[PDB]
Amino acid sequence: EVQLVESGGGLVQPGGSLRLSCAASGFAFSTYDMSWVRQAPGKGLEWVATISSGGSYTYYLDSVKGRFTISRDSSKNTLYLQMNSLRAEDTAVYYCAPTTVVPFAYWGQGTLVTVSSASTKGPSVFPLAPSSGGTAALGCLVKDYFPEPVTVSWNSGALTSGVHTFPAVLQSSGLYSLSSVVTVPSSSLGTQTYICNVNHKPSNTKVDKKVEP
Amino acid sequence: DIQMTQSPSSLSASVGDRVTITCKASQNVRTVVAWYQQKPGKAPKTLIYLASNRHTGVPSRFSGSGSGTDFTLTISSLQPEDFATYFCLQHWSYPLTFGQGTKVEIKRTVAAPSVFIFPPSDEQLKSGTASVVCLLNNFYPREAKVQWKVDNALQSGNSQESVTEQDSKDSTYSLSSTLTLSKADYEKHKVYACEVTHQGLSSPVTKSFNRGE
Repeated sequence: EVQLVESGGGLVQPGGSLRLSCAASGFAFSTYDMSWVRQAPGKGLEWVATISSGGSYTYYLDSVKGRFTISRDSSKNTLYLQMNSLRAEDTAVYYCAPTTVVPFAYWGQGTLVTVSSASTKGPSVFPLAPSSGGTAALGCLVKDYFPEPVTVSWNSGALTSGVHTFPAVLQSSGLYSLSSVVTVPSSSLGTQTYICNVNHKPSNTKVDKKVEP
Repeated sequence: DIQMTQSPSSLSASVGDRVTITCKASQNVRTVVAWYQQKPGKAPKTLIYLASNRHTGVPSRFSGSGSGTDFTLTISSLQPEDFATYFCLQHWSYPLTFGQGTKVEIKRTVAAPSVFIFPPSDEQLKSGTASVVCLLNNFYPREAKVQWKVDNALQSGNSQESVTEQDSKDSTYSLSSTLTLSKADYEKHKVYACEVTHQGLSSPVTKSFNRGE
């Protein structure tokens, strides 16, 4: 089965540099053209660059000529993107994808490049506490973080049903915030324990928080 | 530069509907057109290549046709998991160019939200800021009016909404409205109300709490 493991994305200041890598397995890597395709948040897919199977022809989006270099290592089955002179329009999720009979036959899960001079700030995790109730809800607020993203889990991932983790909203302060909530039987409350497992890898922060009044 | 123009740009359609999506190439790209499906916040999945061919694993309700300048993706019978943005791609010529995407929404019967309100935690008032949250759980359609009143006075701009993606089974949405006020300012007032106006409610529904009780 095709695996495409991107990494190297992260926060970088304008004019800075990042190198992305794309670790491929399960297909004859060096037989195929490889591409980077990116997507700025809220926007569509944009082709960044392609390198031929043998490494010898490279094609670049005009926007990136002279700043990005696509390259590949046959002995590590890895595709690279050395990105310099980074500007705000480079903010995007970067995917790598082989071309087989079809361009972009398979896609990695992406790596997020955020080009900003703002500083990594980690979140706070606050209960949304339950409760004449009916069968009510609870959750956690994840407030004031940068950059995107945080993951939220319930009961270390044992709680899956009726969870809604809302997309992050950018506040006036320039910081992000979101809530994850879950619905549950009113019974369950006295006996079952509810903790949200918040992770903000951009800060390596990792908060696990129980809820109720 | 070869433009790919998709129409429509979004569309709402019921389970079982036949959905067609077009894509016009700025000039003759012959049959060198592919189609991709992207669920929000996830890697694209390749659907169609060379205009009419089904990539491996993709269900047979998906199909493509077209030539030259004009291209079609059909989902013969929409399933509730098929909400996504769909992109066409020419690769007749570099730069490789995607269409702008067609967001496909699942139309379903009206579903009234379940509303909940969450006072800020003391865990947070201990911190000078205050977040009141109002949750609209599992409704359809997306459009809703969340109005915040404090001691009954409609608020402005101290509010922010976020909406989840469509549920893969029952196609509903959930929504959170966040109200932000000072520690000082939250505690100059008593009754906190968010009022919800939705197609599925005869009258607007209010959920309240007094800062005391």
